[PDB]
Amino acid sequence: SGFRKMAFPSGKVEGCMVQVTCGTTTLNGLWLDDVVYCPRHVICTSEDMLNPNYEDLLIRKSNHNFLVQAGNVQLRVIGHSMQNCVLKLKVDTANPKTPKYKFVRIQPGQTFSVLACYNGSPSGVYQCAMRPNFTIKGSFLNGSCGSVGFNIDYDCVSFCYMHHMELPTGVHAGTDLEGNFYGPFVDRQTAQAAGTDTTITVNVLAWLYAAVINGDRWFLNRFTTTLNDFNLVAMKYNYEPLTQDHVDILGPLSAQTGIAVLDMCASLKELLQNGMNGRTILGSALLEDEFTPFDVVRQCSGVTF
Amino acid sequence: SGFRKMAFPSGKVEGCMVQVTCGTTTLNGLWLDDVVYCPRHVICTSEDMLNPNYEDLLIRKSNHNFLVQAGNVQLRVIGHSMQNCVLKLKVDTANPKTPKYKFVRIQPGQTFSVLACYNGSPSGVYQCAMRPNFTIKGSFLNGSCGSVGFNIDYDCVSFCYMHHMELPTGVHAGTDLEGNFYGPFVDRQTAQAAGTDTTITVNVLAWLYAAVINGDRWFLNRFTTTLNDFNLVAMKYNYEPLTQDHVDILGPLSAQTGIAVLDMCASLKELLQNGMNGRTILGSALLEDEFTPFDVVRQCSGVTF
Ligand SMILES: *[C@@](O)(C(=O)NCc1ccccn1)[C@@H](Cc1ccccc1)NC(=O)[C@H]1CCC(=O)N1Cc1ccccc1
Ligand SMILES: *[C@@](O)(C(=O)NCc1ccccn1)[C@@H](Cc1ccccc1)NC(=O)[C@H]1CCC(=O)N1Cc1ccccc1
Repeated sequence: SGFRKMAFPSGKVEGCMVQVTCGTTTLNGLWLDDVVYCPRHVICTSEDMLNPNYEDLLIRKSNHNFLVQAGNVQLRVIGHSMQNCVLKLKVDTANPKTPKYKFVRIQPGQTFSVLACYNGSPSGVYQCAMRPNFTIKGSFLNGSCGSVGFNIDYDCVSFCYMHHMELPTGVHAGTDLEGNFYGPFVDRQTAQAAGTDTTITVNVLAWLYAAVINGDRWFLNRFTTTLNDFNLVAMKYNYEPLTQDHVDILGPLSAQTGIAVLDMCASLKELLQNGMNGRTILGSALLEDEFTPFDVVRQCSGVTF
Repeated sequence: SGFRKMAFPSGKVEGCMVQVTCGTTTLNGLWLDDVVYCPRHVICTSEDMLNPNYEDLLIRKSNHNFLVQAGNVQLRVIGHSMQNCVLKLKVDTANPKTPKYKFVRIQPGQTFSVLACYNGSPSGVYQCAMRPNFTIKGSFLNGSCGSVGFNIDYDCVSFCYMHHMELPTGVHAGTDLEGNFYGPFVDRQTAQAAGTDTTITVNVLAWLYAAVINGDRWFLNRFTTTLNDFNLVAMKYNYEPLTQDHVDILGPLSAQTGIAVLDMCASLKELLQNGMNGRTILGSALLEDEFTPFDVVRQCSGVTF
């Protein structure tokens, strides 16, 4: 029993973190096989970040201008290339701790673990989600750039996020490991505003199933609804529309609890309209949207890695 | 910016987890140097757990009755002993991944990371606190016994918790690594009721400082108070009394924000009396009490390991 915001065990990723320095700029890199991946703005001064031309700045850089340190030992850089907003530094040594891995680009609503790092050293691990506006609500300080987000399937690490930027509103922007930003964000110190941070409806429903599995049941109501009716309410409350694809993904939790997905939608509709009335669900006074249906099944079934 | 329920990186602990089997009972063990630590009820059947005599059950056990498996390889057991509610299995191989470590017994209100494990394999990592009633609000399923809780100081893992029991109310009980239960709990399948789960006041104050550091300031009020006045309110709302020792521990956060500890107490007093009025602080609709003052300083300063 119990339900926690649970991260993946971080060991396989801890073994990949390095420090990358170019001139006076130091940040984190990810060392997999004989390549180190890091944000391309390692080549920028704070001044350069106001309006950088990355191709032009890279002409002034050679392999020996990139200092890579792994557990206080220097790696030899034998090539470098820019792919979108990341740099790939070829080193002469394969990381002996390289896990089985993939690079994936995740969809809004998908959760992942972050290993927040500074100077190539881990600070902490926490669970995030890709918000519908393609920001993440991380916990990051100066020097966190190059920290990564990931999921694990048994022994395989799927890297989905590298941290680049903090927006003026204190939310976070970054790339996949191919260097493509999530959302419209750019690696420039220019005012960049986020869109509406809508609530991830399928995740809220997953968490209400988690609540029922854990015996928190006060919010279960006498009503059902339809997708179209529910979605009129979702739109009013800045919830993402629910699709039949979302209903399909919730099938296993519906089967485990015997609560039809549209019945749970009707219970959520009443919570949105009535509020909590000072009550809690799984120790929260608000509806939690950073557990996916797969996260709930994983945590409620004790899947290991 | 941002503030997350952040766990310690789990790699150093992942390298210590093993599976222990005695007859038909399998659970998790912690392998440090040439000793494996596990709950003593590994020797019990489900039937035995209703009223076990551990000394009597242990007479029927030899070294070869304890099966220890580390990453799918068997360890040879060359001695065993019971210390309070844990077993210590001496093995013929020192764990090559043994980190620098200490065993500590924590106080109510102190936080730690849990590496939830099943069959000696990590499932996930999350942040907990020792509640004032000496329970923890974990996330644990059947087979989680022997999972551990820990803190890290740079390179040194301080183990503070081993998971044993789930109480009928779905909260968790366990021991330090010397096998002494936190609180009055026993390793027997008997109804055991927890005391009042009071709110950890010094931790709430720490988190309000975190909120101010992050620019969440709406709750800052025009008032101050005294320890005695504040504590009359704390008692009414099932908050732990605040001591001058707590005021002293909050000094660094007071200094960073320029908000006197008793001024922050007065702001908390008004929140308890007025409620949130549907507002949030650091994305929570309730006052969070599982960040210590040290946790807030660590997360807000980017301390690494
Ligand atoms: C890196 O881009 C970074 O950490 N970004 C993510 C981030 C930043 C703040 C909050 C949350 N997330 C990083 C690279 C860098 C640049 C120059 C020197 C060293 C490293 N950039 C920074 O840390 C930025 C961000 C804001 C800022 O003032 N700053 C420069 C800086 C660096 C070191 C000390 C103070 C200020
Ligand atoms: C172990 O004591 C344990 O996991 N306890 C912590 C816990 C349990 C449930 C929820 C949260 N935390 C563990 C040892 C054991 C005993 C027999 C066989 C294998 C392992 N005990 C159990 O898992 C207990 C707890 C409740 C229960 O029904 N059960 C026995 C069991 C074991 C395996 C499958 C089903 C049931």
